[PDB]
Amino acid sequence: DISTAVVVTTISDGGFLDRLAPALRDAGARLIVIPDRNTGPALFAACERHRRLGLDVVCPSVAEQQDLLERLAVPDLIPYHSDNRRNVGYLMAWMEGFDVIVSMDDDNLPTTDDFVERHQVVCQGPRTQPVTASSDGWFNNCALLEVEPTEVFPRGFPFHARPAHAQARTSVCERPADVRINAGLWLGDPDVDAITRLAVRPNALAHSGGSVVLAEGTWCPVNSQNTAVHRDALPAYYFLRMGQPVDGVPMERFGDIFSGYFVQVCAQHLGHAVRFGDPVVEHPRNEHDLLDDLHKEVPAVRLLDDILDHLRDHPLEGGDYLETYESLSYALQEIAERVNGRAWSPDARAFLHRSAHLMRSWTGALRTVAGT
Amino acid sequence: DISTAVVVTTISDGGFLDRLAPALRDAGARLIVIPDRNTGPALFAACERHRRLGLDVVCPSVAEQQDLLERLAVPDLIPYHSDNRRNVGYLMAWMEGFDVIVSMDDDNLPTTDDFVERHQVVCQGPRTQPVTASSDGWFNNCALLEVEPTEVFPRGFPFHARPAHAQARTSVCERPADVRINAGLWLGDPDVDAITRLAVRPNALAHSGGSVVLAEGTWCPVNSQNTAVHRDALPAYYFLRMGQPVDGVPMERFGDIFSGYFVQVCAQHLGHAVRFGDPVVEHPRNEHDLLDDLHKEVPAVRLLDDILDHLRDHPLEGGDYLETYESLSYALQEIAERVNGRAWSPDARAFLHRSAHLMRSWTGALRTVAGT
Amino acid sequence: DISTAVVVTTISDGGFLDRLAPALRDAGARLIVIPDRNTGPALFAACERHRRLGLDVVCPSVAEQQDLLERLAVPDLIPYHSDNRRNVGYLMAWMEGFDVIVSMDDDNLPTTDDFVERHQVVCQGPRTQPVTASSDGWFNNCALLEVEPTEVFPRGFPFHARPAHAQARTSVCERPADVRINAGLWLGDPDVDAITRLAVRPNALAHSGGSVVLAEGTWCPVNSQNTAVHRDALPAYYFLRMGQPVDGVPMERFGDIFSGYFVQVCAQHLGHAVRFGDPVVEHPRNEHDLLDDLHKEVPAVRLLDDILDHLRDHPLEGGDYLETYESLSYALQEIAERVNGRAWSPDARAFLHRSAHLMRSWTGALRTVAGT
Amino acid sequence: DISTAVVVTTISDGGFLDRLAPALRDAGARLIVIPDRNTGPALFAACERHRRLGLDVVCPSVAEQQDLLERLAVPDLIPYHSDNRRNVGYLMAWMEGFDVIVSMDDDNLPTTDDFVERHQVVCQGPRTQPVTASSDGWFNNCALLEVEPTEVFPRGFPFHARPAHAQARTSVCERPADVRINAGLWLGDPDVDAITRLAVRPNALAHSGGSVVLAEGTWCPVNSQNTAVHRDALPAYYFLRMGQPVDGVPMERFGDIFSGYFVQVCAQHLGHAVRFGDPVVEHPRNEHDLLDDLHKEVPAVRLLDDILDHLRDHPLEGGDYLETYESLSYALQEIAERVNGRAWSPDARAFLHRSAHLMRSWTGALRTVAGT
Ligand SMILES: Nc1nc2c(ncn2[C@@H]2O[C@H](COP(=O)(O)OP(=O)(O)O)[C@@H](O)[C@H]2O)c(=O)[nH]1
Ligand SMILES: Nc1nc2c(ncn2[C@@H]2O[C@H](COP(=O)(O)OP(=O)(O)O)[C@@H](O)[C@H]2O)c(=O)[nH]1
Ligand SMILES: Nc1nc2c(ncn2[C@@H]2O[C@H](COP(=O)(O)OP(=O)(O)O)[C@@H](O)[C@H]2O)c(=O)[nH]1
Ligand SMILES: Nc1nc2c(ncn2[C@@H]2O[C@H](COP(=O)(O)OP(=O)(O)O)[C@@H](O)[C@H]2O)c(=O)[nH]1
Ligand SMILES: [Mg+2]
Ligand SMILES: [Mg+2]
Ligand SMILES: [Mg+2]
Ligand SMILES: [Mg+2]
Ligand SMILES: [Mg+2]
Ligand SMILES: [Mg+2]
Ligand SMILES: [Mg+2]
Ligand SMILES: [Mg+2]
Ligand SMILES: [Mg+2]
Ligand SMILES: [Mg+2]
Ligand SMILES: [Mg+2]
Repeated sequence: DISTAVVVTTISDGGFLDRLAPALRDAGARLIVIPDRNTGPALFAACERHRRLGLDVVCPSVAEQQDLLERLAVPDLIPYHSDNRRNVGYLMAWMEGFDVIVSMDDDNLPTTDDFVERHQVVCQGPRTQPVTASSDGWFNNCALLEVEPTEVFPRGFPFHARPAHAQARTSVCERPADVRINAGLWLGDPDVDAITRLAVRPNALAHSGGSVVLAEGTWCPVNSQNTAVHRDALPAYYFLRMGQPVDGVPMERFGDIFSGYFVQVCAQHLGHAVRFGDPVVEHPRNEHDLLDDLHKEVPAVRLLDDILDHLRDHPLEGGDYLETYESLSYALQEIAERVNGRAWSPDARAFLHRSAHLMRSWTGALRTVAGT
Repeated sequence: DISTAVVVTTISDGGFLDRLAPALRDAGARLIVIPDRNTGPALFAACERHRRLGLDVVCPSVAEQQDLLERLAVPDLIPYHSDNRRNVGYLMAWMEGFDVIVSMDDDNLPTTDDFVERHQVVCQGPRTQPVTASSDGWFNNCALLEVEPTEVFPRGFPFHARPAHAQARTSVCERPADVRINAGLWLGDPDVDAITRLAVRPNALAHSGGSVVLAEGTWCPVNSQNTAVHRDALPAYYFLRMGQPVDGVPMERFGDIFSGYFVQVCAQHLGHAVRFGDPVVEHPRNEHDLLDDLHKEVPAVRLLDDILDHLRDHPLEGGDYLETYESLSYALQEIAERVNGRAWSPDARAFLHRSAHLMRSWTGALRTVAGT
Repeated sequence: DISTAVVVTTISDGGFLDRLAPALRDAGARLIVIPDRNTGPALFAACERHRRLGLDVVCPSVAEQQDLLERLAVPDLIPYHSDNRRNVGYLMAWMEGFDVIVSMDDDNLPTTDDFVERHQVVCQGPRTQPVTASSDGWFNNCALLEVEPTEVFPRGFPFHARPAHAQARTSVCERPADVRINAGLWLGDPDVDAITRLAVRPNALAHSGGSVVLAEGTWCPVNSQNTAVHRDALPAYYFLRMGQPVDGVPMERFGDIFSGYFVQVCAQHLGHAVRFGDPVVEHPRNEHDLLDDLHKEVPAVRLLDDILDHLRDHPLEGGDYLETYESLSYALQEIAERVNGRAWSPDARAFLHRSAHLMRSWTGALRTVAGT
Repeated sequence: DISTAVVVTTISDGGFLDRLAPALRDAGARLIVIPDRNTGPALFAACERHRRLGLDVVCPSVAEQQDLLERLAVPDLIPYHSDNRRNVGYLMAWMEGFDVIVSMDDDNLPTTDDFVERHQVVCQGPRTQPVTASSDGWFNNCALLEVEPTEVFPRGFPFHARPAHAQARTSVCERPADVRINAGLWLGDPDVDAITRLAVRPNALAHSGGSVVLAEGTWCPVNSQNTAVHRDALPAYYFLRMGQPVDGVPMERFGDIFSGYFVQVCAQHLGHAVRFGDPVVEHPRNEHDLLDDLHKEVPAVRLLDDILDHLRDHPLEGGDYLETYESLSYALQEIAERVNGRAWSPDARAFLHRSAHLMRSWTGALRTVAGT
């Protein structure tokens, strides 16, 4: 028996419920919708309507949310007017003992009846399994899709590695593997960065390449759009706070890029694995303000390659995801001071130090919950 | 006979002279090299050598240049440590009565023996010829090239027109046209923005499209890397001063994007035309830090769409290029106050205002030369 | 005989109308209150209350305001949510033909029944009279007041001249002078800059020193809080738009520091003079977050010394204030390119260029009224 | 025997040693001079000559310093081109077991022959002695001086407490106290902030009030210009790294305002005390870019009142200065997320988190020297 919770944060009126509730309803999944201060009241009605239609959906008011965060002594941890409020659902689903947490946006739509069943691969045991390795340490999950205009990389894929990646050796081998994170893919508008979207407005047409499980030492970015996490890894799945300036420019839109690398680094350290493939969602093409998305994403892009290079070198400690995550936060602070380059001004260094304190303030709430 | 001056600014040894002298020397072309402060002394030795071998090359000392500018009462117009120093070559070539000024980068190699002769297309006069018009006002000169990975747009091409551009209709009709700007294309690393370079890393394989002369009302960005300008249009070809911050971030790398749009706009006002196609140069793909290029171009890219929209609507006065350019400078200043959007903070608005003054200080310089 | 209009912008209740109204009503002077988008509607009640009670007050809506700025072709010249909207009062007052425009803040209250009559000193015409000069080119109007902790300088006084000022020689000659600006002083909280207020929180106990008329070449900042301008000078009294960044930090609180210097430099070019002294208002200590005031003024303060220096060496052209003001606006554009210092980054020079355009937009609006 | 080491970091020619070497040579004090990347080669000359006349002065090369910082595992702790290098002097003098470290600026000259001896008050122990308490929590050490124009506060004195401070009641009571920090005063140009120096340019003519020892809960800023620290307190005296932006603006010139408060807060936690009074140095008026000093200090000034207020409500832990300092670093991180106010942009909050990490890097290096 696998208890599953889907976490969404929305400032919509609740319409996404209509087409999203079926696959969760028929599967008996709980749906946590996290409203914000800028969430109009229609959302709450839409929930009680769908609860009446058989879906186990809850939707805690901001006042409820803040009460919980206040009792766990993390009152300022999670801002309002942010999709950071994600973290509230992660915490609630974990508090309540769910095995599988599925992180979604309110615009992603499952495309198959077995959406929940497939994300439950993260509840498989360890298995001798085909594992996918790349000579250069990276795997491009968009390679599993038919993408119309031209080949593309996912958002958060490092840039320095892209030119040579196509010449890298990809190998499949049977090894023991214990999947704890399932990153399901997306059709229509795929999770590419604002650079790529602006340059080729790609269209993901089909899921053609199956699924994969990345060998130790092979990484690919994991987003929070269509992603199952096993309850043991949830401590390392903290969605990072955006807004910190790099060279004076505030970063946005990369909170789940850090999180999807962090949970992934921790998992490998603990002998666990990340899977990419089904189930796939439908991500509609939002067509809003691509130049603004670029302006938001550039500060993080200017830092990520260096942060990812330094994480490889850095050995971690811990015997579960909380301890390893805490050790990681200290490593980021050592990296914040060791890294070098034009993007690394005082505010850019300081962004790491603040993020590390917020990561331990998060685990600290998980301990308070657990009496640790 | 038609007299031509190639203008190149550089901070290098002069080794580029070796593969660039042949075409110039055999045509009797003048090569103006603008050295900078951060320019080693090898270059000056390199020129004297090639001069001895027959190439009519000149290499005015920083001290020479600065005396010209003082004597013209524009001592602060042209910054140091910047490829803005092209402008001295432009001025020197104008001052000495050259018919055709070709703007180049020190790293662009001619690929044919009649390089100079082809750029003299700007010296044929008006005639009825095949003219190319687009239903959306834009032409994509990169479509005249076979580009390796996927279709691309040139640097400076507005972003709001890209998605729909493939659906515009293109017509070729016999109209009178007076070509005064010839933007030759590039094999290798084509002139795309940082966004496009990062996303697809395009390779320009061949110039298979022939040449086009853009109808009135159809525009395409014009760069300063492989571009001939008839001396009457030179006064509107001032390479814009970069470094003005947009919302805090200093813009760079777009001096010729504004200059190419400004000389085009003035040309069409005066009933002249821009040609795209041959002669072709090879542009070697030496990238280094693409992410820094991106950080530099984004501030200009955030304003350019709006600047272009207001330029389509803004009627200009003037009978020659100098009159029309000054009228454009005042138009930019009206636009600075009418435009609206998230990117148009006070420092973005003031950018246009200081550019406008710089533009008229340049034309004041040319006026002084011509009044004496 | 002499028509007088007072000009005040306010986001208040209209409460100040209370006690400000007497001195103006008995003198039958027009009071023009310019409300803003962020102003209360209680204000308009106050207005027509007094209009019954005998005071010729007129406080027009944002819409009438915008109607006029539209009919004068300057619909973007005066922003909202900013005391810059004084300028609407200046223009209306000029338009209607008042002889004497008195600029006030809504927290300054006359202290004598002759308030309007003392400000009318500006319609005396040329008459031989005592005139004061300082060998260093500066006069400290605060030395006309008794100030509580120690000696102070008015806001806008150049910092480089402060240490030596006590050793400058002051001299008085009787000579012909035509007073067109009357800058009356302040008791209670004197108009000092944020630096001074923070350091010594001065209190101006009395007006001990009588009045002075400054000789040509002798300057002192003039504010818009208790300052009478003669109709002919009002063209040059345009209140400068704040908000431009200097090194990324936007300036504020100095719109009238520039206008007071600009009207003054124009006046002296035309052979007119500035007076300081009676009538005295009371300015209540409303010290509201002095550190914020400091953070706002510092950008402007880092430029002003250099601006005043270059203004001394820049001779102007014009036969009236409009012409001279426009000549000034162009001098500033030269100065913006000639000056040097660490504060003179690209956005700080662009401040001068956008301001010059805004000043010529203001004179263009008045030309429109007059038929140039 | 009481061993004393004076620490100075300089970029000067070494001329200051003429007027400093006597009072220290006479006392057999060691003088540690920390040069920087940008220190002339003359300064090394000066040191060698001054040792030839008996001054035990040492001037370690930047290569020498960097070897020690690498061996302590802190190669990146202390930047170059910064008076932060002070810290190297503290570390060297603490390593060598000096009882008393006297932190100086290279332009602070002793006015008495008992300079060293007087600073040795820090090495007498606890005893019952006159102890000064203030009803408001603050003591203005400049009140011990005769100041020429008017009353002033020292650099780093909170701004909210200044208006009401003259109304505070001060008492002197016999109480046990243990003086571990001695802040000697300054004649000539007192240690004022840029605000004050610009406003009134104070001249400190005499030391008239004797010396005081502050009761628990009464604070006053302590600078690093003329300040003796006992051995045990040096771990808490790390001179804080400047350069972090507050709302885009880099803070500077306040490294010792923080250190002076951090050491003071640790001292009182440990039941130790701060002294103000003799001995006195002459601080010659330097007069250099005061508007730049102001631009540099304002960002720190915008945060300091809030930090101090939060420090009063934050209980610490530790049984020595290392432990108490590390405890303080963690309290700053909590404060960084609790404080509220306009200046508290993300970069300003992250400023505290990066500082705390550098504080713990500094204590870590001290622990490595001690094997603890
Ligand atoms: N709590 C909260 N959620 C938000 C906010 N803004 C966006 N979201 C949620 O974020 C998710 C998708 O965000 P979006 O901005 O549409 O990014 P895009 O699809 O990658 O371009 C959806 O679940 C939205 O409801 C906000 O201010 N507060
Ligand atoms: N005067 C001057 N020229 C420069 C400077 N930096 C680069 N250049 C020249 O600028 C032109 C192209 O520069 P590059 O950085 O190679 O960019 P790319 O045009 O995008 O390939 C070449 O002619 C260089 O010689 C500089 O600081 N001063
Ligand atoms: N129209 C308008 N007037 C304002 C605004 N803010 C302040 N004022 C006016 O500013 C005047 C007083 O100046 P203030 O900036 O408040 O402080 P002070 O310069 O230190 O005296 C009053 O007459 C207010 O009505 C605003 O947003 N819009
Ligand atoms: N190592 C180092 N020391 C510096 C630097 N700039 C100033 N100092 C030292 O700082 C001390 C005081 O410097 P000063 O410029 O006089 O600042 P002020 O007294 O606060 O106005 C002197 O001993 C200088 O030698 C620097 O870049 N590197
Ligand atoms: Mg989405
Ligand atoms: Mg598993
Ligand atoms: Mg993720
Ligand atoms: Mg190049
Ligand atoms: Mg032609
Ligand atoms: Mg050009
Ligand atoms: Mg006020
Ligand atoms: Mg008169
Ligand atoms: Mg004024
Ligand atoms: Mg000094
Ligand atoms: Mg100190």
